[PDB]
Amino acid sequence: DMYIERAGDITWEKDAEVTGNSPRLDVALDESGDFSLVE
Amino acid sequence: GETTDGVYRVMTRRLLGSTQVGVGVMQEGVFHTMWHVTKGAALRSGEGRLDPYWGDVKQDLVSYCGPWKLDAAWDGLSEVQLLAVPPGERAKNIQTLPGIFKTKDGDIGAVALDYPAGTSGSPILDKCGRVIGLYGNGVVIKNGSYVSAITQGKRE
Ligand SMILES: NCc1cccc(NC(=O)c2cccn3cc(CN4CCCC4)nc23)c1
Repeated sequence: DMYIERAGDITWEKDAEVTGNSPRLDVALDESGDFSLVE
Repeated sequence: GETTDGVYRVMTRRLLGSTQVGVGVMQEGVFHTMWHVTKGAALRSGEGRLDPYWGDVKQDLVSYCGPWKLDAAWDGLSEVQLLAVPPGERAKNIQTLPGIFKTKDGDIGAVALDYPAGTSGSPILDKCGRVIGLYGNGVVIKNGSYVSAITQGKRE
């Protein structure tokens, strides 16, 4: 049996850690809901 | 049990100890998570039971107690925040500028942040605090890192 537990509010926080890049990738989505790369 | 709006951890006792298998959003009495997190199974919230209401494997989304309520979308321009809820760790807002998944059916925003699989279902939000999608379905790029789509459903 799976159970849930609250982890916090959904709010935008000012001065949060800013990281991660922004790549443009060619992808394909299959019937099973899996993304794969196309190059 | 707890129906208050917010972000929740999805836990299981079926593996070793208490394992966090995912994350979800409670909004307007409806719990929203990714399909691969629960496989459509029922959920417990204290003494109350949550039963699946809508689900789709290809979209990799599922809603409980009611229809999918989240309908905000990434504007294709602005920075967003992943409200990451990693296993055993405190919820943490991570600001980023999304990349793009180019597909034969249109483009989708994507967040290049690598987190454990048990973080799947963590909401991605806009500057108004609205949930524009969930984190956890994406691809593994050249260097082994994870790039997730900003996965959003439809509000009927
Ligand atoms: N198509 C639905 C589907 C089915 C099953 C699993 C997923 N999602 C993930 O695996 C995933 C989610 C969130 C962050 N991640 C990070 C990684 C990197 N991996 C972790 C183990 C070794 C490397 N994997 C993930 C999605």
